[PDB]
Amino acid sequence: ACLSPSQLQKFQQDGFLVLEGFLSAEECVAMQQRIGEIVAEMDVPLHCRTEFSTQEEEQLRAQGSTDYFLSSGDKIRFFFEKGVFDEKGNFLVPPEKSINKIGHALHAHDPVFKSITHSFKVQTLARSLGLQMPVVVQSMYIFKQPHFGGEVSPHQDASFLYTEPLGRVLGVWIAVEDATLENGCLWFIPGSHTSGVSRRMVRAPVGSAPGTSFLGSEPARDNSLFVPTPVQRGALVLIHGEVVHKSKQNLSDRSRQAYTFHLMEASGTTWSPENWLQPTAELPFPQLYT
Ligand SMILES: O=C(O)CCC(=O)C(=O)O
Ligand SMILES: [Fe+2]
Repeated sequence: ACLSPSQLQKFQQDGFLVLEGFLSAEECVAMQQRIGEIVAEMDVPLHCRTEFSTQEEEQLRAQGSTDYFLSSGDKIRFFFEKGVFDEKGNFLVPPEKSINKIGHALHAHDPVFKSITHSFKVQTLARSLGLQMPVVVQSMYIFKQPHFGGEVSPHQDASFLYTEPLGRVLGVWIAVEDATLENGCLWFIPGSHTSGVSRRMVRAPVGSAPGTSFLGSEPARDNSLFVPTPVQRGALVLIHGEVVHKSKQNLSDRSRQAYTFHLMEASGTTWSPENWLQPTAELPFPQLYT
């Protein structure tokens, strides 16, 4: 729950912190079980139903997909592995075995994830971090399917969840299953969170033309600078908004399920209107503290 002065210091130094056994095995089973039900009732998205042949379509598919993503801030939607489709856009395996991640409002529209997000343990940790008015800006469930579970390239979360000033966005990453060097565990570059961000993702403003694009670019960095952070089920990994982290493709037989959510210190902070994710009247970023 609450961090000791020591762990608190380590976080400031590294930009991330590993807290083994944060959650119990039963809490992990609860998430695993519920996500299983959510996948079972899933409907393949409109843009993923129709296959394509010409760009006239392949393009319209990528557009519907973009719109699907852009308006998922307050929904529970499915995003699939990019390489699980043939060339005409057909699934190579069942869609329910092709899901890369689910988001982005599990924390608000699902009782199990919501309850876990606002638990006693999470609120105290947040308090021990001195968070004033923390709100939940987004949440995701990441599968890391066996054998092709997509890699997540090097990045900083503030690149997508930009604010003013920086240092106001924090990520909570929870291992539902064991994360190892074999199944796509996280890797961090310790101390890489003190020089701001090099890139930012932005969405088209008022004026239709719905879409995303980047400003700046990820500076290639020394791969040897990454340190792996394999953890056992139930571990929580705190992720500073500017720390550089990544995860390799899952080449093992087991998946590497994880539940994540990001908090923003609303106190004296301004959420960039250019972030793809904007709060809706229905779901303005909810408070963490209960
Ligand atoms: O689970 C992963 O491999 C990446 C998740 C991540 O980058 C995040 O929650 O910030
Ligand atoms: Fe991240």
